[PDB]
Amino acid sequence: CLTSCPPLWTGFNGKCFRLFHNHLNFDNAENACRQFGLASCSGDELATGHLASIHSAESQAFLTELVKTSLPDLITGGWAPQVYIGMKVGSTNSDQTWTDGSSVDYDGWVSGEPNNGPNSRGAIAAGDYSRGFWADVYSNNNFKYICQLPCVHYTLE
Amino acid sequence: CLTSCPPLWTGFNGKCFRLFHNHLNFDNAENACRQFGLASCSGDELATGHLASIHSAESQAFLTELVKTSLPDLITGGWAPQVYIGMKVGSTNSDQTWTDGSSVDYDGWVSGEPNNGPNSRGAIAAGDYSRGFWADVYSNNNFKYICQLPCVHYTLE
Amino acid sequence: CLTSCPPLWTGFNGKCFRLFHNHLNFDNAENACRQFGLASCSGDELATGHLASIHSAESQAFLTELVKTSLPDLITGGWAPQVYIGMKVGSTNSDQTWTDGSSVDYDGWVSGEPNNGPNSRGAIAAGDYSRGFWADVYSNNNFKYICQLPCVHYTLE
Amino acid sequence: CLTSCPPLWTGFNGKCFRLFHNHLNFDNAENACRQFGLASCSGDELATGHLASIHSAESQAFLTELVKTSLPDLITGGWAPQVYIGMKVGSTNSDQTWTDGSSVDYDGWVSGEPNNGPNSRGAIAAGDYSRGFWADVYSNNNFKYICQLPCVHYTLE
Ligand SMILES: OC[C@H]1O[C@H](OC[C@H]2O[C@H](O[C@]3(CO)O[C@H](CO)[C@@H](O)[C@@H]3O)[C@H](O)[C@@H](O)[C@@H]2O)[C@H](O)[C@@H](O)[C@H]1O
Ligand SMILES: OC[C@H]1O[C@H](OC[C@H]2O[C@H](O[C@]3(CO)O[C@H](CO)[C@@H](O)[C@@H]3O)[C@H](O)[C@@H](O)[C@@H]2O)[C@H](O)[C@@H](O)[C@H]1O
Ligand SMILES: OC[C@H]1O[C@H](OC[C@H]2O[C@H](O[C@]3(CO)O[C@H](CO)[C@@H](O)[C@@H]3O)[C@H](O)[C@@H](O)[C@@H]2O)[C@H](O)[C@@H](O)[C@H]1O
Ligand SMILES: OC[C@H]1O[C@H](OC[C@H]2O[C@H](O[C@]3(CO)O[C@H](CO)[C@@H](O)[C@@H]3O)[C@H](O)[C@@H](O)[C@@H]2O)[C@H](O)[C@@H](O)[C@H]1O
Ligand SMILES: [Ca+2]
Ligand SMILES: [Ca+2]
Ligand SMILES: [Ca+2]
Ligand SMILES: [Ca+2]
Repeated sequence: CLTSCPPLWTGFNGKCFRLFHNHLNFDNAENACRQFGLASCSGDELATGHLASIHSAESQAFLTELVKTSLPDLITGGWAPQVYIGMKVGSTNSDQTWTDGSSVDYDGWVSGEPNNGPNSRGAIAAGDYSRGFWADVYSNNNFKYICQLPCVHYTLE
Repeated sequence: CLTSCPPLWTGFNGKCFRLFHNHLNFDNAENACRQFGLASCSGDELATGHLASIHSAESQAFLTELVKTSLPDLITGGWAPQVYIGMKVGSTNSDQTWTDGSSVDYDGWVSGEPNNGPNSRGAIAAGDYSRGFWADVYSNNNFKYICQLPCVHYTLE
Repeated sequence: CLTSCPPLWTGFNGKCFRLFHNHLNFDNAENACRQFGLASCSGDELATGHLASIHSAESQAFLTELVKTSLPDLITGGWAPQVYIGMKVGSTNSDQTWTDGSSVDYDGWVSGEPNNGPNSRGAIAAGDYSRGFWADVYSNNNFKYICQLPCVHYTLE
Repeated sequence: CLTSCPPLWTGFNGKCFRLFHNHLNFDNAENACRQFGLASCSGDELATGHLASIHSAESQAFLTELVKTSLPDLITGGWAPQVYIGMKVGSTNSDQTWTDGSSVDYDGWVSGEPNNGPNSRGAIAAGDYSRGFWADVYSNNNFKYICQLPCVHYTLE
């Protein structure tokens, strides 16, 4: 297998991703990703896209390479460019969730992050300070963002 | 491109199919297909498999070929072998529905079928008389059957 | 990602397979598989299909299931049904090769096989004695056979 | 069907493409694309990648959208950004060939191009003057470029 994706999207480990270049706040970035859907052929919407979730060191490496190869002239000595992913930090730092409802089973935070709770949002920080690992930021920041299409698999049980 | 399907399944036009050799009546054959599903990577079940629906002359020819190449020693000069698909003929012959909820936009019936309603069921009749086109049959008949995995596609607004 | 295969073929671990029902001798079965191929889009033939090779316990298990689920009424308490794969046993039992030129890195022989050398041929023996593991047979025997399409991968170096 | 491509590549019409951001002359860009190839699982080399060829108005539209959505801050009111594709204009303007040896069955030239031959090279000119349609240029100019993996398909005759 290679992952199969639609035009302009790119696949890694069974999921399809796309970096978007318009700058949106967190809630508007998530809603932008929700415009992509998965429908049954008889016409029922089953699922939406979401800001990307990340579940392994390899996935983190892939998304970092996606950002850095896509934005090479924007890479700074700082955190920038920061690109939203689907991470929400709630009332305490243990309250981490992904917008797609998947488990937080991978920790990609830059040392000292998250540090802007309660209710902050995660971003891949692809600048040289952070090398793609995540920063938390306030949700009103307007950033580029990565969407994932609905992640689904057949159950052959 | 080509259609991606799990091992033992086979693809045509974005859908995955498998011919099962146990003989079941219509409702039980549909129940057997429903054992296959589609789930989000989150773990939420999203959709269920079904007896195959058929929407074009190309799809009809593909399934006819699947049946005849899988059951070459059973091909008779009549209707047999008959293999269930997801077609339900109700109270009158115009009351045709697929178990997957898809439209009845393709007519694959042998001339003179359906003729065994009410509440008869569709089968690919792969014998030389019918050449794969459909017979309706009594629903208590136990036949081999074709399942499809949940048919889904991305909606890219 | 699943494996992508043409209609009527089925995929496992990046390779596409198909069980054929016509009974052929070994050389004719291999020739039948060589009728399928891989070409460039501008029309240069690059590779040919072959009788299946098998490189792991999981691939062995898959092909056994392919046979047993396709030929359920033919399963005996002995060796039958026997289905050709691309294995050639030469002048001694250690001279094992696959028709596709791939390495013999997996040993799927039934205990006591090969024992019909020299120049015998391997077959999945799906009857209950052998449980899909391989028997060697004489090449003049006419059996069902499994083909693989050309196995290819991108080289991203 | 969707197109299956390696990570960081993206598919259209059964072909896999990637925009590279380093600026190379035509020969060096073509050589960079030739680093990517196709091999048999056995390890035999089968094919070599190339700068992209273009065979329809839809393919032209897709590649233009890939460039424009990838380089939005670079789009000028002129021809820039120009991005190499595999088009060679030879001794006369009618002598057009693709580096991958495919047919020149589609004409994407901006009105008045080609005009800098002999032995000029084609580029998608994604600036607003030209809207993605092609300019010919001196082959020593250093531009971004689009690669395409070897285009192959199964032959099931
Ligand atoms: O969202 C990215 C980032 O925003 C805030 O930090 C900005 C700040 O970071 C760096 O300053 C230092 C250098 O060691 O890093 C930490 C930041 O936490 C500071 O204590 C320290 O001075 C850069 O050098 C500065 O240019 C930049 O202004 C926020 O504090 C971070 O948590 C993170 O969210
Ligand atoms: O489910 C199979 C088939 O069963 C019944 O027809 C069986 C009948 O079919 C053929 O007879 C003719 C053609 O000579 O076909 C129509 C079928 O209705 C008959 O009126 C006509 O005599 C075979 O030639 C016969 O041997 C066989 O007994 C049922 O009536 C069909 O609708 C269909 O469901
Ligand atoms: O290709 C299948 C198989 O063919 C030969 O064995 C077939 C043979 O097996 C059984 O005979 C016995 C029963 O005890 O099993 C061994 C198998 O080696 C024989 O020595 C013994 O007589 C069946 O009872 C027979 O009807 C059948 O003819 C071949 O010998 C095997 O290596 C294997 O290739
Ligand atoms: O490779 C890009 C482009 O380079 C040269 O044209 C650049 C030139 O284009 C436009 O000039 C006009 C406007 O009508 O277009 C033709 C292009 O040949 C010129 O004769 C004419 O002045 C822009 O307005 C200019 O700013 C820009 O300098 C080359 O001539 C083109 O063939 C094409 O290769
Ligand atoms: Ca922070
Ligand atoms: Ca009938
Ligand atoms: Ca033997
Ligand atoms: Ca020019």
